[PDB]
Amino acid sequence: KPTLSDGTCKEEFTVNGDPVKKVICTGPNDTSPGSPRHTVPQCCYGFCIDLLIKLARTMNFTYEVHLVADGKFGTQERVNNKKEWNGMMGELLSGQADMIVAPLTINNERAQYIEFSKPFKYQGLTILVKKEIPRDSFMQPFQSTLWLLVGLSVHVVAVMLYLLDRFSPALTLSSAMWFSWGVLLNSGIGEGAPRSFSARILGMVWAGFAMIIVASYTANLAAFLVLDRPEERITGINDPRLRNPSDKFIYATVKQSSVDIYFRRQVELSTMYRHMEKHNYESAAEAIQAVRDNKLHAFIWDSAVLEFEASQKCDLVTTGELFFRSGFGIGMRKDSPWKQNVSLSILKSHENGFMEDLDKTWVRYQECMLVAGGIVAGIFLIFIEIAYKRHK
Amino acid sequence: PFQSTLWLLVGLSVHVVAVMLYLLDRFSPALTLSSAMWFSWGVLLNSGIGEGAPRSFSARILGMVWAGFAMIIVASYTANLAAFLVLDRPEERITGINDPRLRNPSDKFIYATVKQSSVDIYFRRQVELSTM
Amino acid sequence: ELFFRSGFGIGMRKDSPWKQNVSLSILKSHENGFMEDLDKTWVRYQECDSRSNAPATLTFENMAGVFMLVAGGIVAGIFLIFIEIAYKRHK
Amino acid sequence: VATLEERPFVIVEPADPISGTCIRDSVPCRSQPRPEKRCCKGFCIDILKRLAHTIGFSYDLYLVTNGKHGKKIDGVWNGMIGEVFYQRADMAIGSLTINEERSEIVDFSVPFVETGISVMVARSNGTVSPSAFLEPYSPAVWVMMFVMCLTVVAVTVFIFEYLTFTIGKSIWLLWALVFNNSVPVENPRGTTSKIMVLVWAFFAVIFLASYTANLAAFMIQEEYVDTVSGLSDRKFQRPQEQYPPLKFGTVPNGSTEKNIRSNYPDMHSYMVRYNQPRVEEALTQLKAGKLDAFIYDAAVLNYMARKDEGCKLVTIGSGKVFATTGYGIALHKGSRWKRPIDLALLQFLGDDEIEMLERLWLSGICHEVMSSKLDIDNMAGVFYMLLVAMGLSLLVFAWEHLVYWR
Amino acid sequence: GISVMVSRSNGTVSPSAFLEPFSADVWVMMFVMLLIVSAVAVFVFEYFSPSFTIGKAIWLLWGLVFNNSVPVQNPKGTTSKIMVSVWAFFAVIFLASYTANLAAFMIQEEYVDQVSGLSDKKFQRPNDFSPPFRFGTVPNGSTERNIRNNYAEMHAYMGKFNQRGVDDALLSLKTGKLDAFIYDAAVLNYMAGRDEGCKLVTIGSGKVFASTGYGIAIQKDSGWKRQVDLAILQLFGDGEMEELEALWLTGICHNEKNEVMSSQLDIDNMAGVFYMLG
Ligand SMILES: *[C@@H]1O[C@H](CO)[C@@H](O[C@@H]2O[C@H](CO)[C@@H](O)[C@H](O)[C@H]2NC(C)=O)[C@H](O)[C@H]1NC(C)=O
Ligand SMILES: CN[C@]1(c2ccccc2Cl)CCCCC1=O
Ligand SMILES: *[C@@H]1O[C@H](CO)[C@@H](O)[C@H](O)[C@H]1NC(C)=O
Ligand SMILES: *[C@@H]1O[C@H](CO)[C@@H](O)[C@H](O)[C@H]1NC(C)=O
Ligand SMILES: *[C@@H]1O[C@H](CO)[C@@H](O)[C@H](O)[C@H]1NC(C)=O
Ligand SMILES: *[C@@H]1O[C@H](CO)[C@@H](O)[C@H](O)[C@H]1NC(C)=O
Ligand SMILES: N[C@@H](CCC(=O)O)C(=O)O
Ligand SMILES: N[C@@H](CCC(=O)O)C(=O)O
Repeated sequence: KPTLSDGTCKEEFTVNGDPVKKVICTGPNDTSPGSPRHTVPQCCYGFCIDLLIKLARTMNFTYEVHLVADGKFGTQERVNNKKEWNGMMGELLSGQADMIVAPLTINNERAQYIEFSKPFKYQGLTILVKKEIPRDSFMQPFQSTLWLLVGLSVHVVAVMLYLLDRFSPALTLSSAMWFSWGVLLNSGIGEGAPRSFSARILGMVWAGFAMIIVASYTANLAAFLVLDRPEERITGINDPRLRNPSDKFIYATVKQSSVDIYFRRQVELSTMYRHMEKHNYESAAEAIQAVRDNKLHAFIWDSAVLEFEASQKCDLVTTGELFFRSGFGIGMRKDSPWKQNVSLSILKSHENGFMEDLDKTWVRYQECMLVAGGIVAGIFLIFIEIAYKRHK
Repeated sequence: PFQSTLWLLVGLSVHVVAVMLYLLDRFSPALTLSSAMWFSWGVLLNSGIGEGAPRSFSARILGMVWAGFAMIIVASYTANLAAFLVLDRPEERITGINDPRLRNPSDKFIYATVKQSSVDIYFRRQVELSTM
Repeated sequence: ELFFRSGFGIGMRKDSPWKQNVSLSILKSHENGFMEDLDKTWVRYQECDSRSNAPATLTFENMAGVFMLVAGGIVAGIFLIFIEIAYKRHK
Repeated sequence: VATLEERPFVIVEPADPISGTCIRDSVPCRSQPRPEKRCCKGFCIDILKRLAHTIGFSYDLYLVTNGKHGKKIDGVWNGMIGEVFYQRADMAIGSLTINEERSEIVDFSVPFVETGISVMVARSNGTVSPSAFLEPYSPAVWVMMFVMCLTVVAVTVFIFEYLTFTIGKSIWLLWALVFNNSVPVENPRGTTSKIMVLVWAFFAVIFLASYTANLAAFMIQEEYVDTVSGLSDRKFQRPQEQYPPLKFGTVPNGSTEKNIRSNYPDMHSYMVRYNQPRVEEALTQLKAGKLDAFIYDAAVLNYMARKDEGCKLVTIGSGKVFATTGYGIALHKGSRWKRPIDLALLQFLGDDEIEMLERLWLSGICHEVMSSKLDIDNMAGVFYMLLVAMGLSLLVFAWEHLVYWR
Repeated sequence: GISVMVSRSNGTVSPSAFLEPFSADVWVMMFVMLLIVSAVAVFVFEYFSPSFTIGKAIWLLWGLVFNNSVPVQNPKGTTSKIMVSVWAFFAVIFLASYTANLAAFMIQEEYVDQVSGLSDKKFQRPNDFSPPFRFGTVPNGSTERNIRNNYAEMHAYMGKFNQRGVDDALLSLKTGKLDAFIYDAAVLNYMAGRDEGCKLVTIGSGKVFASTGYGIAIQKDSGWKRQVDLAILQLFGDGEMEELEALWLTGICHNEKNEVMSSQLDIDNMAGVFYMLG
């Protein structure tokens, strides 16, 4: 976050006291997107920064923190004719720094030039995709053709009553309409008990017609709902879609970092690696912002960063299965005398349970009609019929 | 469905919920015990035999909400019998050769084939599966 | 699931004079469907299958106890009449 | 090297009686006379086999006897650590857990499998959520329908005035239609008035039909429940609480006890009396009912919760792990072997071979709800609604003895 | 071999699905139990305290089993009121289970299917009874040669539906121009398992008719023929062949359990009930 007007760090608090610790932090501002600029003081704080202050207590430090120059993590590359390191690792081997406290994934290429101590946490690699929204549900279980056919059935069967009431060897026509309408709707309106066997023998099963039709109704919603389950979800690596892209499914990662190293050293993982070279994003938030805009179907990136995002936006859901278990770590040169004491003092944090407290503070605890109008849709019926009833 | 305790809890409930209607209307500015016995037993079982409705501005509110109580009991009863008629028989069926029971033998399972047949050739030639 | 797929064949001694003049009749019989007729008259016929997983055709085997409660209520009716009959004169 | 015996990682079996040697896909484990040359295999050993090949050296196995793992007794060690510490052997592979107390006197490689302290408990015989006022469409339809009935009843009364049929009597009819029927009512005789009731019914049937079907959904899927949140839960922290106290009994002599004895001293006062000599004999106690909790490693329990007892034995938190720490290979703190094998282990994670070994040995069967033949009395969702309904009835009842009296 | 793929035909057609819950045994005997208990009430209510007879004994008793909303005339006297009340308890259960089972039967439905095989009368008779039924195949190939030799009657009619290639035929399926495709099986199964929407299926759940196989053609009487075949047989042994198809020939649209994805019931499904009143 940028500084205040006079340069002092802004002040906040947690849910209960415990002031958030902050430290002055220098580095580039506009990320140099072709328009380089000088460094201006800023404020740096959070989970990793909360680790230095604990580390500075038992080791007698006077530390100053400056952000990276370019932005990338680090990767070997050949320049116009040797091999060198860009990103952070260029700065650690060039003597501009002595210790790296940031999310670094330890790997084979990096271990040959710097050591790593012992991990903060453990994680893997997952995929991030958008969600799918379900459907109101009023006229769900029937089709358009059904209503107009069952609806015409009541009147065509009601009239059969009257014909059987004027040839008896005590029902009027108006009451017959009510009795036919009532049984299906399950409502005690008036009295429509008929006489004579023939007129009654229809009334034996006519009520039973209400049973089956209504019975199937509840059957549908039980069937339709629990069995909706749209056929979806990407099941991690080795999915047929990933091995054979159809160019309608674009998936890319962050430039440099580690995933590029992973999908390059494996020879079989060459078809996808060719395709993603044209879509790599040079950030860790633009790609996330891109996925929410449906401009990028999939996204491969680190688990701890991705899982927190899913629990904060309530709009993106992870998937798949973890397939590269590698911890983070703290880096320093092959000759520093802090190798032994730094790595030992991380272990006495897991044993003492300290690293659980930082988890609670910084990661975990940030979890994120038509039928009704149908009752009101019939009000105009009385208004049109208000005068008609008066006339008759 | 349900459970023996619930029915007896319900069976005790109807009598105790019916009586307080009489105590409510009788000492208040036309009902009888049999009606109270009948009215409560009527709604839960959904029968028209119950005749005498309460006549006051305080008995209805207790009675009306009790008409709500009849919705949950029956509706739950239907909604639970569906559970016993969609849930399939639990069993861990043998899935191919990749199952860990095949790869890691146990004294519970016994494996049989036909002697000197093709399966014997197929098995006793691959070292990795040369385990069982 | 099937995990090693092959096929039964007709085996002969190597380099017999019928090596190539038999595997035409096996191979031609597939086109006529003659291999199909032998299949449906010696392999597949009436059976009891999985019938998917679980049907529902309720009957006495499970739905009979409720029919006893109304039967049980039949008897209690006779008892109730006599007590009802006598209690009228007690007033 | 030096190893021990563990069920899924490094397993010891007797030699072939006929040949007198070890079958293929095994390595000869001596069992320090030094008699009875045994055979050993497993997931851990296959790691040793590859590392010997890639780097190149000659090795012979050696099973420890003096104790199991480290426990500082008056400034001297035992077990695997008790042997690497005394130059008797260089490497010590197997089931070894990195900790602060051990990285002082020996070094460790980069861990290759995650572990930690985790809890294991027997599954219930069947459970389901109470879900008071089982959610039809969340607590929003409850608010809106209440106004709608009052809104339409005035509309009914509006046509009543055009025609005693008071509001209190007439509203009652408008409501008893929703909750099925069999509540005697008084329908009005207004011909054009009775029509709106017919449309009102169509709201009732659809609403009631929709509700009963949807409620089957929340009790057809289910997701079980959880019990005892974690280590810091009060059910553990104060064992001398009321009711039959729970039983923990972690196996002694290891990190799974040395951790607790430095952070929860009041825990260790009470857990002591319920010890178990070994691992397997603890599980039968758990299934029989002698104990009700277990504190051990994560890889061992999760594997042991997925082999045969995965039918009804699970781990709290759906696999939650506390104070995470990995396994690893010991060294001599100066053995200069650290640099090559450290690269080798990270090399294996580079490609995907560790997973291939992981899914060959540490595989599973089980992991999903039961029939729930209970409908237990613990519902209380509407019974509480019943009792709270009684109270509101009596509150307005006092108006009978007040308005008339005043 | 030779297979046939057709559209999903939307939801399955399951007529007479209403009667599936319960069985004919209880229905044929439940009804007579009402008549007996109706007579019992006449004996039960004969004494004490208005002419409730067998004429209305059924009508009141028949009303409840079919839910409610049947205007009736109640009996009288505390002697008989108990019987009709305990009869109601029999009405709730019969209703409660029947609904709680029909849906439980409908979820585990099975897909209807349309035609069986090339021997079906629909294929044999192109338009004799049903409206013009549409099918065709790509010529120049092998399946056309088999059709000509053994089914000469249907080879004349199906000449006016020739496609040009596998892709162009598939689009004509969705648009409804064509609704039956007869092509080589090893291509259809791969194609029908890797399509968006999973709306295409092979009849018979993997049905083939004239089983042949692929292969490597070699010049007549070549010296290599003895070694190539032995090499292929070895690939079966080590399982290389049995995992390559997991790399090129897999899909996502699982053809298991015959997933229906709702039925969206129509007029046709409830045909009998519209007949029962008829
Ligand atoms: C855990 O370590 C203790 C430390 O000695 C062991 O305790 C002894 O056990 C042996 C018998 O196994 C006996 O000497 C005594 O009963 C114990 N005390 C002493 C002072 O020796 C204990 O055996 C170890 N636990 C296991 C399971 O091996
Ligand atoms: C007709 N009875 C219904 C019902 C279902 C469940 C419980 C009681 C009842 Cl009354 C009401 C809603 C439509 C479906 C149905 O079966
Ligand atoms: C280092 O830290 C110790 C205690 O943490 C303190 O006494 C000492 O003054 C610090 N500085 C030096 C130079 O030792
Ligand atoms: C590392 O910590 C130990 C702890 O006693 C201390 O003696 C040693 O001097 C520390 N090393 C450095 C380089 O400060
Ligand atoms: C091979 O088959 C042909 C069939 O046309 C037959 O004429 C011939 O005699 C056969 N030869 C042998 C050696 O069987
Ligand atoms: C198929 O064969 C016919 C003649 O047999 C030929 O004219 C035609 O070009 C071939 N290809 C197609 C696609 O019809
Ligand atoms: N063997 C390790 C892990 C197993 C356990 O903690 O019991 C130890 O003794 O600490
Ligand atoms: N599989 C066939 C396709 C042509 C046909 O179906 O006849 C071939 O390769 O020739």
